[PDB]
Amino acid sequence: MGHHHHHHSHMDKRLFLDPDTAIERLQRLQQALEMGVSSLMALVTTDWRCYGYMERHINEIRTAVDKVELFLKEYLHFVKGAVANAACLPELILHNKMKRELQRVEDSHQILSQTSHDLNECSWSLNILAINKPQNKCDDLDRFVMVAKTVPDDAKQLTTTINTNAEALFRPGPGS
Repeated sequence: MGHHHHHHSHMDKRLFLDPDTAIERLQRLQQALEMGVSSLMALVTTDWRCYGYMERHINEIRTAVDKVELFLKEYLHFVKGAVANAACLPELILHNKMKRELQRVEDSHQILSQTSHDLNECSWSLNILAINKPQNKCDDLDRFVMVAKTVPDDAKQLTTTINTNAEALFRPGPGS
């Protein structure tokens, strides 16, 4: 019950820590991601049709984008390590289940980066973002928003899966 001793493992292509400890670690990342997404939601409280409002948040929205990408990247950095340990399981079945759901979280992260990077190459010019055309299915700016706000839910799938099978993924040693 509640034992922490994460040491010796430091730059492995994986992560060895207590099953109890791994749960809180992943929980903190889940909430941290939601805080980053919330930051974006606070800045995006209306449609882009409002140049006046958008221009007054054009700088800080970039940081929020960076936050969503940041927490999501650090989240992947952790869960990928867990999936690495899942490869040491006798069944291996869990390893397939925990990765398939993860492929949605990565699928979001990649398109998020593609849009963010492209907007950055557009120098975040208000002419392209705030003065954007009403008819645009290639609305990468808005796509980032709708996807970023679903990421915490799709990630929550992995969060719960790993946490519930934590005792199977992470073995702290025999206890007789």
